[PDB]
Amino acid sequence: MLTPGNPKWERTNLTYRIRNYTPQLSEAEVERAIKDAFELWSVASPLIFTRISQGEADINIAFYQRDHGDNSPFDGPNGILAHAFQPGQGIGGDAHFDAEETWTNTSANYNLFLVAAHEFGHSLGLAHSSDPGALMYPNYAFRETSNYSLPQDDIDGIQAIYG
Ligand SMILES: COc1ccc(-c2ccc(S(=O)(=O)N[C@@H](C(C)C)P(=O)(O)O)cc2)cc1
Ligand SMILES: [Ca+2]
Ligand SMILES: [Ca+2]
Ligand SMILES: [Zn+2]
Ligand SMILES: [Zn+2]
Repeated sequence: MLTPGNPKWERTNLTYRIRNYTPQLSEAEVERAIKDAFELWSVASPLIFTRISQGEADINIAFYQRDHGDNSPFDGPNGILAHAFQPGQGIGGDAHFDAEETWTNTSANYNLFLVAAHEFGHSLGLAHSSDPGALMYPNYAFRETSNYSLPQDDIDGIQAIYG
């Protein structure tokens, strides 16, 4: 359940930056979803996420449409919701979300908190899990985001990489 080559961050205090926003949510809701998604991983690892408002962060978050400068283009409504890059410099660790989705912070498709939480797993070096109850399962499926907590399989995965 660990990315090929087992790449990971050489540091536990990582910065992130939301570059732009989606018309589907208020800017604050996006920040809330993002900050909460990072927290999911922080409570199960040594990772500490620090937000910056400008400049390059270790993990840049952005909403893009179709072709957006990195070859893994998005595909319009539905289908690919987002993607991220394994730990590394430059684009490594970055997380891109399809700007053509009906993003939400509720259970309706698609909850940004859950998708971001998922992608950050990749941003941290986690690969997919075959466990349907895992956040890193290959397919999205809303889960009660209320008292939602990182599934044990993902705890195992993140732990296996950073303790
Ligand atoms: C609450 O649990 C989950 C939440 C979101 C996903 C999820 C699954 C697939 C995608 S994807 O948009 O299909 N991207 C995949 C790929 C086509 C680029 P990948 O980034 O997961 O590899 C995004 C989020 C899975 C589980
Ligand atoms: Ca980066
Ligand atoms: Ca899409
Ligand atoms: Zn991209
Ligand atoms: Zn994934």
